[PDB]
Amino acid sequence: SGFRKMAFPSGKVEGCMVQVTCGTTTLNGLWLDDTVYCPRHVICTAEDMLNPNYEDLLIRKSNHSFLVQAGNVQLRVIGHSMQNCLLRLKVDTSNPKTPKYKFVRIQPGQTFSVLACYNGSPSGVYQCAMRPNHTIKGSFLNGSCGSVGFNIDYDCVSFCYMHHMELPTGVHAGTDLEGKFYGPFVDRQTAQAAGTDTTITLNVLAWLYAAVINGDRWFLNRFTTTLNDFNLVAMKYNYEPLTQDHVDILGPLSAQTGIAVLDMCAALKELLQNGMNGRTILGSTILEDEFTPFDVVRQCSGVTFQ
Amino acid sequence: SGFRKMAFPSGKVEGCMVQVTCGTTTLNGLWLDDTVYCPRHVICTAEDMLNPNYEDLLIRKSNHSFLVQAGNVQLRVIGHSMQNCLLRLKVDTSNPKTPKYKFVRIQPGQTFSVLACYNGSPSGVYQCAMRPNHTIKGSFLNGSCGSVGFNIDYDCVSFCYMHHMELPTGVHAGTDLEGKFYGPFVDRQTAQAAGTDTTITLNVLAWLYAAVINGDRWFLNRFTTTLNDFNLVAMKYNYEPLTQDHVDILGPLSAQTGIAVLDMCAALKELLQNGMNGRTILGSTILEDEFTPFDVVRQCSGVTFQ
Ligand SMILES: *[C@@H](CC(=O)OCC)[C@H](C[C@@H]1CCNC1=O)NC(=O)[C@H](Cc1ccccc1)NC(=O)[C@H](CC(=O)OC(C)(C)C)NC(=O)OCc1ccccc1
Ligand SMILES: *[C@@H](CC(=O)OCC)[C@H](C[C@@H]1CCNC1=O)NC(=O)[C@H](Cc1ccccc1)NC(=O)[C@H](CC(=O)OC(C)(C)C)NC(=O)OCc1ccccc1
Repeated sequence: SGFRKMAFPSGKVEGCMVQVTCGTTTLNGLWLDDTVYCPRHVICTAEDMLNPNYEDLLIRKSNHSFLVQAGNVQLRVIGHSMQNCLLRLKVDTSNPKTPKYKFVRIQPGQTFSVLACYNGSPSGVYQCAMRPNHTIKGSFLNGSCGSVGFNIDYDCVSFCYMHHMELPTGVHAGTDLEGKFYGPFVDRQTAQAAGTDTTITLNVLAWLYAAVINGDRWFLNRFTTTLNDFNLVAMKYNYEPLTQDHVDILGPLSAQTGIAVLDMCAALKELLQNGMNGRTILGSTILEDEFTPFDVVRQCSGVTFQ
Repeated sequence: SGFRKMAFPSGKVEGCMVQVTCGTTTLNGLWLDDTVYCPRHVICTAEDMLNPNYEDLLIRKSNHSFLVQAGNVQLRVIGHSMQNCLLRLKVDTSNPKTPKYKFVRIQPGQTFSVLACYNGSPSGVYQCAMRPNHTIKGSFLNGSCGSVGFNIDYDCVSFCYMHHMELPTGVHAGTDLEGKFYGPFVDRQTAQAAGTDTTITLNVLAWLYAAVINGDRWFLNRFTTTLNDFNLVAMKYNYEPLTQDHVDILGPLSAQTGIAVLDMCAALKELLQNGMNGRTILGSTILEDEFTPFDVVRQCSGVTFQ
């Protein structure tokens, strides 16, 4: 037993990280087959980060403007294109370590692992959720751009995030691997602020199931709720409204614990209203919202500690 | 910025995981050079887990009693020895993916990354602290034995933990890579309980420095304390006593933030006494004790957000 924020093993992603340099700007890139992906802001001039015109900046570059390094090996750039907010650099060598991979756009509430990288060298790995306001609560310093987020299914890597910026609340913004931003953000240093966030109701509920699977029932109650009555309380506490789809997603967890979803919702409504009374749930004093139902099924025993 | 429980990138360790089978018992092993390490309890008979005599069980085995699998490749066992609570199986092939590595015994309070594995296939990675009571708060199911804990320095892997058991509180026990248990535990299913735990004072303090580096000062106060007066409060709240060595270790963090350690101790004494008043510190409502000063320096900016 136990319950931890668990990241995917990062080795298949480590073998894909390189360093990309244009002038005196260096950041991370992702090398799959004969292509290296990286934030287009690598081509920004030091005094024009406010209003860069990337089409105009990019046409002024050649293939040899870009320096790509994999460990100690220089990879020769032989073609380049811009795709939304990324660059695609074609190189002379196909990555021998390219895993099976897909590019996916993840959805708010879903989680992924981040491989924080600096100068093309991986330094750490942690799990993040895509927030409802399309930011992540990551941990990134200068040099971290081009670090990627991913999930692994069987032996296929689903890349879903490349890192681009930090906003003033200390939260993080970036794109999928087609270069489209998550959220309304743009890759320029003009003032921008994350919209107000919301708590991910489906995940809080999934995590309550985890706590039960793992043997704790203290927070349950004799009550039930309608979906609509629940959502009135949810709006009050800045929780996302719960939908029938969310209820259907909780099906398997519900089945495993013998707890109907709306009974679990009633339990959660009581927690919101009354607090936790100095008690913890899976070691936590707050209601945790960064584990999906998928994450709970992946980590917990298939057998409830009854 | 941001602050996350961050694990080391796990790729160098992934390339070392294998499956080891004796009869109908399968668990994980670690393959370095021409040796595979695994818990000796892989040789336990199904009806004798209470009182196994391992010397007696082991002499009844041959090299071909053990089946070692790396991915789809059978590795032939050609020698075996017991070392404390582990087995060392000599195999026909040296691991081509063996990284630079060391075996280290870590000390209570220190942290490491765990690569949870099942049937020789890595499934997840998370950070753990060695608790003062010599257990870890991990996340492990049946099949997880032989999963390892490690740190990485430059490109050297310091292996420090192999997993062996779960105790009744849902916490975890195991050995270093010489096979000596952390704590008073033994590898038999006879009743055993973790000693009462203590909060890791040095880490709580390191994490308060992190919160300051990252720009928050709300919890500071105008006061100072003596080491001895601090420890009277620490005993009250079940915190480890703070030592001059711990104060000297906080030197660099202290220097970076301009906060004397004993002023930070006074701040912490006020937090223990008064609570947090509904406020959070680096997103947390509890005083977190699983980040070392090393972990904070590794993750935070070298420049304080003043
Ligand atoms: C990665 C790029 C890199 O490798 O290092 C850059 C030298 C870096 C990652 C962040 C740095 C700290 N932690 C991170 O997650 N990205 C950037 O620095 C990114 C570069 C950029 C983006 C677009 C065009 C050109 C260059 N810039 C930002 O993240 C800035 C950071 C910042 O705080 O800048 C100000 C000093 C506030 C201007 N973020 C940003 O511009 O947010 C929009 C904004 C601007 C002004 C006021 C409010 C909000
Ligand atoms: C890994 C071995 C494996 O790959 O699966 C085993 C089939 C496994 C890891 C734990 C399982 C659940 N989560 C884990 O972290 N290890 C064990 O199962 C280990 C096997 C063992 C150890 C020593 C000799 C022979 C076999 N056994 C334990 O961890 C047991 C678990 C348990 O709860 O057993 C009882 C049902 C309580 C007997 N732990 C244990 O024996 O703790 C001591 C104890 C015994 C009796 C009362 C209180 C405490």
